Amino acid sequence: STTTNSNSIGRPNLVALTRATTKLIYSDIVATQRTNQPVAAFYGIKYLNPDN
Amino acid sequence: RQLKAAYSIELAQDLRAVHGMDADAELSGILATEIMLEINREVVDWINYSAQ
Repeated sequence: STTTNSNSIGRPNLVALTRATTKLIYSDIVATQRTNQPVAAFYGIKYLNPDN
Repeated sequence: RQLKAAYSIELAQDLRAVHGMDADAELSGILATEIMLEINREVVDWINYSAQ
């Protein structure tokens, strides 16, 4: 009675890979705009009263 | 005769931006020109060296 124990398996099948990447949230949390100089400058323009 | 030069990658970016010139070509345009000047000086130097 030749059972399955007589047979020898070969290379097991590679069913599925599994990588782990965080649900990155930075294209939604912040406002991005590429700068064309190594120094980036933001202008803050404000409206004041006679009391500043 | 030989010479060397060391430029950082980030300098190549900044020099390409801001001003607008390739950082790589300048050093090649400096070293090669500098060496030729020294040889051209040495030929002149030997003449006065050997002159009676």
